[PDB]
Amino acid sequence: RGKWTYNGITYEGGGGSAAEAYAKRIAEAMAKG
Repeated sequence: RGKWTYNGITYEGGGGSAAEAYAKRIAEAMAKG
């Protein structure tokens, strides 16, 4: 909710969670062939 500012770069995608840390990773596991 509202772009943030990390290093003078406006990020997108709602908001950045900390717990999602693992999620972002799982992002791969999710995918499969």
